[PDB]
Amino acid sequence: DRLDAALRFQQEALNLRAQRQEILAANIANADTPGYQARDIDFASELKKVMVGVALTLTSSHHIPAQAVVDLLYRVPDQPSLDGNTVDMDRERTQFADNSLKYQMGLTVLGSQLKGMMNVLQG
Amino acid sequence: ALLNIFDIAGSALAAQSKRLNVAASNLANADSVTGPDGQPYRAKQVVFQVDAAPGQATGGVKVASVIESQAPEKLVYEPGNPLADANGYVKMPNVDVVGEMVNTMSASRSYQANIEVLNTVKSMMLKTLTLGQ
Amino acid sequence: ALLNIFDIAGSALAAQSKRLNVAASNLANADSVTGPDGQPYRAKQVVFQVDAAPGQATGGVKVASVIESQAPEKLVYEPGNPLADANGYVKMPNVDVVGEMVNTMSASRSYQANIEVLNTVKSMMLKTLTLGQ
Amino acid sequence: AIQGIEGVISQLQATAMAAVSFAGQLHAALDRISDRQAAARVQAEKFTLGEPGIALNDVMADMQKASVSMQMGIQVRNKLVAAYQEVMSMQV
Amino acid sequence: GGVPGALSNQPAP
Amino acid sequence: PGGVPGALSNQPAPPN
Amino acid sequence: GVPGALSNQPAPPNEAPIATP
Amino acid sequence: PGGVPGALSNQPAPPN
Amino acid sequence: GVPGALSNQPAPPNEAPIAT
Repeated sequence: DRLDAALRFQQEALNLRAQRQEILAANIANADTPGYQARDIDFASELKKVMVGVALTLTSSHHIPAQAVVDLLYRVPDQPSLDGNTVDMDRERTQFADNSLKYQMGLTVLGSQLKGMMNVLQG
Repeated sequence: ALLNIFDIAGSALAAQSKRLNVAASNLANADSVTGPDGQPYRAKQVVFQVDAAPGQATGGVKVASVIESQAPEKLVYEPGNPLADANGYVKMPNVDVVGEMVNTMSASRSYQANIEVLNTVKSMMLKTLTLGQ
Repeated sequence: ALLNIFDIAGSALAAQSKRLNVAASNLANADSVTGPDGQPYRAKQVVFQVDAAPGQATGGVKVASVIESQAPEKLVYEPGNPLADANGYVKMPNVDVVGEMVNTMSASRSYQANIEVLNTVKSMMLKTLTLGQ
Repeated sequence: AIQGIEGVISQLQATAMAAVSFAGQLHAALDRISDRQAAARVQAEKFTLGEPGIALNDVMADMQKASVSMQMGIQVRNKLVAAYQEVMSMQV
Repeated sequence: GGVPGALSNQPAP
Repeated sequence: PGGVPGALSNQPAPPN
Repeated sequence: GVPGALSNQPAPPNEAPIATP
Repeated sequence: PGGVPGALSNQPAPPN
Repeated sequence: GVPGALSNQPAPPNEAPIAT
């Protein structure tokens, strides 16, 4: 559908921001686990990958339709801890706040596009 | 990735955290006679550089490396110690106490100032996004 | 001519953002000692001018250039640090912390005021578009 | 076409001897509005991409301007349709 | 120009 | 002619 | 390289011995 | 398999 | 002039010297 193509980029950006938000909050929650590595995703490359499948064929009514079913990069440690935990509070707190801001911005842009498509139709 | 203000203030927070860590490690090892190898502890220093990504305009703070201080190591006459030299002077670290407390206080106040800057900017950030809607 | 308010307030927002960024960069490097070239960090400040071409009555605001702040470099007596002077006078930036914090607060407030101007102007443009209907 | 080029040379001869419209204006307005909207969208996608130099202020202001331009186009279309309906209602 | 805005993406790309 | 906004131009400047 | 970057490799374990091995 | 957090795992102890 | 009123002549440049 053409409607999907217009809203594909913002939807994928919003979903990627939510996933990275979950990853950052997991990094915050597991700050005290000894031996836990701080993981993160490269937002731009994954957004390229998602932006850049074959529903199985249903011959009749009984035939069952096809059933549907990111890469994590390690953060470079800054300070060496003794328990092997590489999670840094300041870095991930700033990243968490930034991801929240960008999620809000994506919501704003997507809502503006939908509202414009709506006022085009209203009449 | 980060917004420019976010990157600058977060780099400031990380740099102040590194300076505080160096000060705390020095204050812990103030009375250490030996390391893991048989050499005296040397007071560490952290050097702040400006991470001027553009040409001379702005930039946060980065830390190139943690250097080891070059000051006369304290000599204490203990000939019975296995680490005493021919003359018998064991080497104690050059960690000064007053300087490290002053460094801890200064690092804490810079950390809090950068935190306040981020907190102030944050409201404007969230209020920017209401311009479109 | 309500459309020109878009340009005026957008220029004002950009200029205040640049001023806030410069102030934050100065604040985050108050404790720096070295630059990328080895020179001490010099506190920098923006220059505000009326964004009016010759013959234009009143416009927004624009950042002409970024200039080094005029203040004596803060001398620190540390002739043990690898960076030093002939007499051990380490040069530290002349950042006045209170001034930078007040500048950040002022920039944020002016930014928010310009956002309000833009919001009410857009509301009026919509209402004008609903003139006869 | 070969005959099409013949016609072009014929019209050139016509110009030699001899020696924009409302639909065109509406098409120009639609193209301008669409180009503004596409520019704002592209800048927004570039900002979401993380590329340096793109400020959130400019993105938000350009989205605002694009929305205003879209609303202007909608109002012009509404009136134009109303006027056409009024003209077609005339009894001859 | 020479100074990037506070609300701009990290100049460092 | 504009000038530096805020702290620098609102603190008592040197005479010359 | 820079502290806070992204790499595809986990950091080596953080061992701190008390004596030289 | 993370271990004890905080004090116990942040003290220098010989490996066993 | 009454503050907040309108005048066609600009206000003079103000200065705050330290020593007269």
